[PDB]
Amino acid sequence: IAQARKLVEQLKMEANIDRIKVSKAAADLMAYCEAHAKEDPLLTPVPASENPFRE
Amino acid sequence: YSDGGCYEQLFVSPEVFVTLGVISLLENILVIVAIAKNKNLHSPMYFFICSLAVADMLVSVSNGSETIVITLLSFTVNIDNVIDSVICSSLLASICSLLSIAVDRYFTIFYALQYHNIMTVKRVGIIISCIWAACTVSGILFIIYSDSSAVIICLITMFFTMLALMASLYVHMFLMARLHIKRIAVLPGTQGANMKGAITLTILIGVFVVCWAPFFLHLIFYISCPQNPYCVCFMSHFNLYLILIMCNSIIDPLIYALRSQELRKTFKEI
Amino acid sequence: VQLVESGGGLVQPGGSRKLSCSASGFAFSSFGMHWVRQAPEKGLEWVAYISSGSGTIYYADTVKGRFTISRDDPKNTLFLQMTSLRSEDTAMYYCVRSIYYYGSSPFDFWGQGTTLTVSDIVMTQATSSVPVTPGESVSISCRSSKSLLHSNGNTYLYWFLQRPGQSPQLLIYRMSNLASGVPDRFSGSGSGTAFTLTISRLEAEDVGVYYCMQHLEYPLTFGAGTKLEL
Amino acid sequence: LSAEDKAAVERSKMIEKQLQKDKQVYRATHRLLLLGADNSGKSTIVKQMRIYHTSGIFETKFQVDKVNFHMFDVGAQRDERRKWIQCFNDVTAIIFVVDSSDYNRLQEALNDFKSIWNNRWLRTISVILFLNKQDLLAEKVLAGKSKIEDYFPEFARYTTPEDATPEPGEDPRVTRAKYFIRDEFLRISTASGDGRHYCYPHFTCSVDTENARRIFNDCRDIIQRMHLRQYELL
Amino acid sequence: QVQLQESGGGLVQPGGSLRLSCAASGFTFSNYKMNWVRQAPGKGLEWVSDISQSGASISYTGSVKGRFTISRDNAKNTLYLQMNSLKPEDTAVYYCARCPAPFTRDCFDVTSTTYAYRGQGTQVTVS
Amino acid sequence: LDQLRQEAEQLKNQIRDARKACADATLSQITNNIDPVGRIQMRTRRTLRGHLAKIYAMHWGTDSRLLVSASQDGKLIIWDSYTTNKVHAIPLRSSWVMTCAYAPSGNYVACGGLDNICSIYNLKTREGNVRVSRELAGHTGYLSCCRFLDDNQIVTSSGDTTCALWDIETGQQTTTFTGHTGDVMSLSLAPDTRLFVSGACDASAKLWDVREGMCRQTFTGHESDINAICFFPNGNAFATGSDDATCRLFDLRADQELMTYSHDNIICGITSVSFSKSGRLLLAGYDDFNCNVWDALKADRAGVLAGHDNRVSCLGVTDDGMAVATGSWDSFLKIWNGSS
Repeated sequence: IAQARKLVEQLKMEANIDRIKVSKAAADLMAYCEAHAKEDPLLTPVPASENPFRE
Repeated sequence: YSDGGCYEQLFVSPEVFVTLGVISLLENILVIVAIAKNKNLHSPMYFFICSLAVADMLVSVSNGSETIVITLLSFTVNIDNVIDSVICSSLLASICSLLSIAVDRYFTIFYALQYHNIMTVKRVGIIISCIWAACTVSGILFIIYSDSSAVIICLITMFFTMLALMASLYVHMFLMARLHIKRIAVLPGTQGANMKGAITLTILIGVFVVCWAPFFLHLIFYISCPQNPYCVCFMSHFNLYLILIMCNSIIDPLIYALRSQELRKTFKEI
Repeated sequence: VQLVESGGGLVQPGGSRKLSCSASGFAFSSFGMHWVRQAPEKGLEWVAYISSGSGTIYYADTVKGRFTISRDDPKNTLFLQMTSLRSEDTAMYYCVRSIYYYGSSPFDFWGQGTTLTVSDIVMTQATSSVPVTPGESVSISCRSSKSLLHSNGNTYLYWFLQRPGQSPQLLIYRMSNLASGVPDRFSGSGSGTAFTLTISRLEAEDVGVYYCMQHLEYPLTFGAGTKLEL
Repeated sequence: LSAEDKAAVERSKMIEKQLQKDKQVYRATHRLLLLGADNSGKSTIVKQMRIYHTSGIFETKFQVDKVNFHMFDVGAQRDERRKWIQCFNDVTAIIFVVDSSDYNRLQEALNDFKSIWNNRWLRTISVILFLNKQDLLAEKVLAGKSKIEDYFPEFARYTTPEDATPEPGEDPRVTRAKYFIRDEFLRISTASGDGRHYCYPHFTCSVDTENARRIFNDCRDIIQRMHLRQYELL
Repeated sequence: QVQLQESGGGLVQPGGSLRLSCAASGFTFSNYKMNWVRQAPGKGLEWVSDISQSGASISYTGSVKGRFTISRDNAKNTLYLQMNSLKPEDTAVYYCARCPAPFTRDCFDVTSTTYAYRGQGTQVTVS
Repeated sequence: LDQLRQEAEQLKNQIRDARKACADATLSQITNNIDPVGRIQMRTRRTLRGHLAKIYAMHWGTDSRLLVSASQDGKLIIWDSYTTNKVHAIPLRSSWVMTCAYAPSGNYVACGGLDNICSIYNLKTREGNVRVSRELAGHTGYLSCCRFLDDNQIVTSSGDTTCALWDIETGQQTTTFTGHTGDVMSLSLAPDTRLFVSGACDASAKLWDVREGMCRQTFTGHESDINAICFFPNGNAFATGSDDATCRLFDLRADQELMTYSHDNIICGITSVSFSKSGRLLLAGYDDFNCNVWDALKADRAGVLAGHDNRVSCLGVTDDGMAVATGSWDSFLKIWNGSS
């Protein structure tokens, strides 16, 4: 009985969240990836003169 | 065997000797690099396979070198004094490596729960080094003091004792395999394991017998019947007996090393 | 953490004697121990070294033949067997612990030292004496012969402090790092041959002599020391 | 290679030396997982094997003929099992205890055995059955009040296996009852596995004193079969 | 969201018959082994049936071997339990359970006290 | 009591309606014109050896050079990745360790497992050895993940359907999170260290607030148990791996799933998930003996790190973004990197 009440209250608190459209979400993720792509060694391999693991 | 023509088996073009030796060298180098390059396989059995590969490679090199030297032919007694020793020590090495693998397997089976306690790595190196050192000592001591007609009789007995021991150990493994299959088969809910064991024993023992029996026979006939014309023909195929000895080292990896799937995949990477 | 040295006193020239270094309060086996000696009125000087496991022993040139270093891990004691002593061996002998891994702090504890009386990179500290008043910042310079910057990024310079009557204490290891309990006032920097140690705000308990040590390659060589008189 | 880096390499060599020295103890130790229900009786097996020979795991040390054995009974864990049973891969053998007197939970025990047997990670791990509480099963079958046909209809058309070895002075009915359950477990044991692992059944009571030797023998058999299959003699 | 609605209960006389359907949404039905789970009042939680993801392998508890039948329709995402000759010991709350992982042959926690991939239950009672 | 079930169904319908309303366009459609990443390949620079048994957990340091590892032989090893040296070897009291953590400051490491204890080990001592510092002892199930916030606060996850936030100095729970219905398997702290997520064997994940103690949102897209979870570098998204052979990307403000990473040839479950530094790559370890490099925007497979002989169980990408390290059940630990 208490489980049902707790679940109802949790769902009520989960229904009052100010969502945003998926388009803005995808735009933000895309923007972050394209802004930080230049500093990602696995995406853009570094020269061997700078890599810690082969020198 | 062949006998028939009582002429020496000189119908042996060094081209085939070179081909067989190169094949053996390639196969044994390939198996040794596969073993040493796969850190997951450092158990005693693979170290003994290491020693067998080294010994077989040395046998192939020695035989090919001696045949090439005689074909090309101070500069004679200084070469057919080391090529007649790395052809005697390497035989000891191969035989003792085979027996070592057999005994290692027997200890893993019949003393299973104590094999983990007793010997893992250090004693493996101790035994391998002792066997190789003693076989090099035997090869040297079969140049100095050699040709004494008592050195050659202390080599046929070694071969026959080792053959008997290997066959005894492997049949004794097959018997407990049969016991375990008897226990397994009596279960309510129920190739062939018996057939598989028979094939494995047949391949191993028969390869160690067929590819070595003529040679040591020759060696025996030597101090056995140096006058019988039938024995003369048996002598006259020493060049076929050595091609058999080299046919050993081209199928030893197939029946000892290649049979393990963990090592088999390591060949694919290389 | 404690180290106690015993076995000093008078000895006739040419004799022999053994020094003992009793350790307690830390894992003795995981530490490699050193021996640094100081003449009656001179600077510090390296003597010997035994690594963890006793697998690596180095000696100074002056004592490479007549001194032997050895340790007994189960009883937590470090030994130095002295033979054929001369008049140049009179000094106070220190027992110094050191541990080496990525990010460790070698030469971090110094024993109290025992007194014995018998009846190569060059580091120079041109500032023999510097007068300084409390509250003012003072800089102490040290100079090297070979460049101490190894190819792995480290610089391998150590700064030590010796109060008027105590054993040396570590301040800075590898030219920029700070010791465990040393205040944040002490900071150091350098280029690879020239080095500087700066005190932000001098206090009363910061007088003594300062030493610069290299750990780039054996043997280890100190400086002459800079005295800060109040 | 600086001097401090050489010293670091030396410390790493010493650490590797200690690691190798611990590898000996690891490969000389056999790990066993003890599984059972609440009425199984695994506690009395532990008590038998320990005086002789909110924590979430209990370790039990025993030694038979100078061979070290480690056993692990799971404690303060929930009833869901599919996530922490993966930690017990590469153990020597799983020890499974069943109460053979309670017919109601026998099907639940069979389902648990099936799940252990058919799990992807426990496919190379043998199971040592301990059909516990045979005295209760005897007392219940001889004093017939509960029919086994009510829970397993196939008991009607069942016969005692030929290779049965009854204890001296034992009723045929209790022998049939005690072998029916073993047959049910072995049917699951043999239906799958491809020969990589087997089940070793044993009938045990609460007064037996020879269970550690049974586990020792079964682990020996497991290692022997493994090495035989490796060498292709089996 | 993985959910399982089990419907088709109700009163029935001894010797009567019922049918239980389990509408399943959210977990690509055809990949999972499915079970039926029973809970008699005052008792634990029992397993009564099992069907593979193709319909070939079918198992039963034994107390209901000849009377119950379990089928499957991968197109409509339903699991069926044809109860035929009920007896008073069969009264319980019947649960349509799913097996934890796809493509597997082991079903571990279908009878656990709090198992996520199980229905709320249908009440089947016999006079 | 049935009115409670009716209310729950009504709120669930409202939540689903809101999710449908906010889903104006799929992520894939927007990312249609983005330049696809090439075929990323990595060449196993260092292989780290010395563990006697399986490896479940690894954690990098904040300096991207030191590295902790947990094995079921009862050892934690601190590695120097640049040199393959072994800095420390810490033997554990219990051999069934399932997670490890390396504190942000470097002074502590954590471990835990079937023994429900989470143990903090002091690394920088005036005595030279590594000692056990605390032993957190209030979980009624196995401990599957632990991540530090500071040197005094740690966050743990347990098979008991609950997470916790301990106070190391006191040794007492400060907040218990009690919303899940299954075994919590993974745990990921947000970059800002005020929120975190967990997946708990109920095909759901939950965002918690550390200060308060309540479930902010709940994400229910998966089909089976969730095994790994990790934050996008932004802090507004996170990816989840599961036992139904799929990875999915959830964004917090959209409160949905955005993209599912799957292939018909994969019938094995993910065991570890980590992101790259720019968020363009999503690395996921599988039970089919090797890892996979996904493109977190195009949802196209872009690499395979096939180097292991057993199950891949752990996966970490350094803070520097320079290396990725993989541990597996073959008692090894490989450090991968690219080549120009």
